[PDB]
Amino acid sequence: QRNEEKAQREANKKIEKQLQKDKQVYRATHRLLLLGAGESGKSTIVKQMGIFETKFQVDKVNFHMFDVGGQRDERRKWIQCFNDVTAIIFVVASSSYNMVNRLQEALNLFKSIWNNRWLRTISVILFLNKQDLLAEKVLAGKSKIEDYFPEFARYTTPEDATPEGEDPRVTRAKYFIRDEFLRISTASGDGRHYCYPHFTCAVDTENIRRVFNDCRDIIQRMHLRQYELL
Amino acid sequence: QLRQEAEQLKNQIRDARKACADATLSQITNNIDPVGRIQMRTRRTLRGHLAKIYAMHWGTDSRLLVSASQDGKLIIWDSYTTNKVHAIPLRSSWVMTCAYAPSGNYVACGGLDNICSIYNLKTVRVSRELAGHTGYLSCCRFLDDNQIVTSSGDTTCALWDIETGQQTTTFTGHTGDVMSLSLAPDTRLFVSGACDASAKLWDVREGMCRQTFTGHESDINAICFFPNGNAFATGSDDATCRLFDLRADQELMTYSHDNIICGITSVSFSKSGRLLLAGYDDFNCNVWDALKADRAGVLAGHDNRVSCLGVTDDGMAVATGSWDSFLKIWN
Amino acid sequence: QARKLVEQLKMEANIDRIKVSKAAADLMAYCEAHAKEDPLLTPVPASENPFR
Amino acid sequence: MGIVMSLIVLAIVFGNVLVITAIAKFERLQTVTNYFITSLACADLVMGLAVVPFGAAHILTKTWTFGNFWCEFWTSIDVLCVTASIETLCVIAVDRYFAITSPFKYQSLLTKNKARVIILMVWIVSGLTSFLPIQMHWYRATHQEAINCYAEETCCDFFTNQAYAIASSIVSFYVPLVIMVFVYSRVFQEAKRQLQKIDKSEGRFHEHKALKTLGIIMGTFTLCWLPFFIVNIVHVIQDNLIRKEVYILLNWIGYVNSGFNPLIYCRSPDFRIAFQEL
Ligand SMILES: Nc1nc2c(ncn2[C@@H]2O[C@H](COP(=O)(O)OP(=O)(O)OP(=O)(O)O)[C@@H](O)[C@H]2O)c(=O)[nH]1
Ligand SMILES: CN[C@@H]1CCc2c(ccc(O)c2O)[C@H]1O
Repeated sequence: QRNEEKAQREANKKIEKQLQKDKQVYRATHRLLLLGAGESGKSTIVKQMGIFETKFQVDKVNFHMFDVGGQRDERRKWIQCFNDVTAIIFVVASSSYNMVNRLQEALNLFKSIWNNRWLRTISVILFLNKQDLLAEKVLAGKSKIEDYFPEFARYTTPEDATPEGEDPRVTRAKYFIRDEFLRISTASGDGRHYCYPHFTCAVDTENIRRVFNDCRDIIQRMHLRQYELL
Repeated sequence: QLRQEAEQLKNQIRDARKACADATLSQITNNIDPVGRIQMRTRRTLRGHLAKIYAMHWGTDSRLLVSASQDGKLIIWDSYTTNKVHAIPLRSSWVMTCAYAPSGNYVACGGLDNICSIYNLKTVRVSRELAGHTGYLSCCRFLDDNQIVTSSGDTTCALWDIETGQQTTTFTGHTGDVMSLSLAPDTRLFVSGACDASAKLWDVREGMCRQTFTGHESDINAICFFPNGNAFATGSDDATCRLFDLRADQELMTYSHDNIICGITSVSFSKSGRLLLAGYDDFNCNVWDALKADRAGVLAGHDNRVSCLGVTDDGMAVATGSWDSFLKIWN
Repeated sequence: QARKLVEQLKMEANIDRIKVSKAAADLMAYCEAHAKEDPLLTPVPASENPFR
Repeated sequence: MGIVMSLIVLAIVFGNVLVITAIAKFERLQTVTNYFITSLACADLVMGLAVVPFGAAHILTKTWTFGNFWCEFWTSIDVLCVTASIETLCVIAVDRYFAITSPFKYQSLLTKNKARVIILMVWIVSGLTSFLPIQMHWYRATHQEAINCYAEETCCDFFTNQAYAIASSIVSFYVPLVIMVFVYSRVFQEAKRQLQKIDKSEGRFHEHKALKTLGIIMGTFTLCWLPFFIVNIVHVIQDNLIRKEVYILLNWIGYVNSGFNPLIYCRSPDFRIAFQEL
């Protein structure tokens, strides 16, 4: 009896030593959730850069990304688990406005995710994929955006914009598509979380530096808001 | 044609059970003296988990219990002396349920990887992996030392054979995701509550549905039999708990208040069945009188929402887990 | 799946039901009989309490 | 003057004990950042409990009736409490600077053991400049008034050489001041840089807060502790220029600062709900 308590306490101390060692690793890594609206080249931008998991490291910082493919449900109940991630990566094909439409469904999904009761302090990194063929089909006159989005008729290119030798038409279309998401982002945001939109193509090779910078900005803004400085 | 008879059949059942209801449960139990004020105090506090706690299960000996956390550990505690016994690292960090075998020789696990893993505690290493579900697991309970029943998010439940790793039978009939299940004391029947606000009664031996109960209006999160075995209670995210009767095929009493609007995460009964313990999203827990539908106590002290709840077989203590990576024992 | 729903509905429609007045009495009797050994219902002395 | 002096003692004692008991009782307020706040609260509570009542009694009675050893003990604990309280604000500023400027490595750099080591190092350095040079009589002045004061038992006014009045002043005030100024200027620059980005990105769809916060934080401390640590050097460099009344008044103005720290550093919503619970 007397020796049993001492022996049982010996195992507890050994276990507690390992728990402290594993806590340093847990707090030094950042968890990311990858959401796709369907198609949109989600796997292409992942390969170049049940549940599927991957790990990558940049500038001696550990990142660990999550992709869900085994739960194809219109209503997402498992979304409550990812309430402590650093950021959420949203991938949408900006060139699927004419195809039956997909852009409105993606916008509705973004609205549903943004206003969730549990994801109330999580920022979203937005990737607007498939820019080259978007520009090609905008240049081609066989399709028109106004035939699907009537609000595009009364839209003008912002003065505070940075075009890439680029046709003003494709620039106007790109900024209209981006502002469609930005309006929903700013409608309900109260400073607890923002959105970082990017224009992404197939030949891009710096998609990891963008994630690094966005995560750094997210953490810095969180600390600034916590210390009553923002 | 075929759908025409469905409307007639559904109305026949409703009128069949409408004549049975001659008096409410509350009407008969008006003359019972109230249980009074019930106050409980925390006896133990268990620390060591690095993330939120999603599941918990007591042992048959009423001394050891197991817990699961999102950081990827499966720790077995010693409630009497507050000493960790085991710590099993998990291959997948997303875990949603855990179970403890009646004989105390095995522990089950499962989550977002659609795989159920059985661990051997007296040898710790993985003993078997069960595959075949197309959705995330929600609950799992041990029928015996060689068979186990599980529920998942693909609207189906299955009974497995641990030795061969093959599904003996599959239960179908739900429309939404199945969220919980509970076994009968004799292990011959079990119930399940899904996201279509419906609960069904299944037969393990025959693999056929017996009855259906549809008194709720939102996704059901928890379920538990009465100790007698002829009734059960459910809890949804509309701030209501309801008691259903197997023999009468209808509900008997509802437990709700106007000052609460949050969801319900877990329910549990007591040794005699007179008390009903329910966890809420309001960071605390409530104690109800089963035969009167009035509050008798409040369990407060958790810093975040309570996700797990359990009562020992001998009924000496209550264990609650929450998202602040803490476990508490109440007596 | 039209036939399956009707076949299942007919299977569970023909069952024997008892009045609520008997089920409530059965639950009341069980609770009254087993309320003696309910440690959570009535506090136990600290001599026999393993958690104190 | 008894009513005003009594209220000051009550305000300092009541404020600091509430903060200390809130952190210990509640497990959600136990943070590495809160350890520095606990140390500062302990220093302020000891100051308010020990230094102020005896100084008030000395001022009102106009005589010292506790002897010659207790006066040296009182002076030593005064210097110890004053030095250890200012040096914690520097640690808090450095912690915030590390948290904001380098976010990725902040979690790894700061640990509870490191915080304990820093706190004990600060307290040791504070104690090595108050008790050691005073109990060893290395700070005593050499003239007729000072020697008569030292000989007399009921008169123990403060007299000091130039070396101690320079070194103690520097260690207590001037080294922390420039560090705080530098780190807070960098924090303000980072805040402005991050505020411009939001306007550049989503500005059309819609630095007062940071300016107000930093202004309050720096202004209260500077306005409380600068005049005394200027006249401390002045009254030694130039003789027969600073009256004793001015010295005592500025010292008490500096003492008053101990009652403002709980307001400045414990306005978080968690602290508010903790105070509501108690
Ligand atoms: N021009 C261009 N084409 C792309 C891009 N991404 C994907 N594609 C096209 O998409 C084809 C492959 O299918 P994906 O779009 O990658 O489909 P996926 O990545 O599996 O996306 P999901 O099915 O939703 O998981 C390739 O042959 C490409 O032609 C892109 O960024 N730019
Ligand atoms: C008698 N009051 C003393 C006098 C000098 C002095 C104080 C505080 C900190 C210092 O570093 C000092 O040199 C004052 O509290």
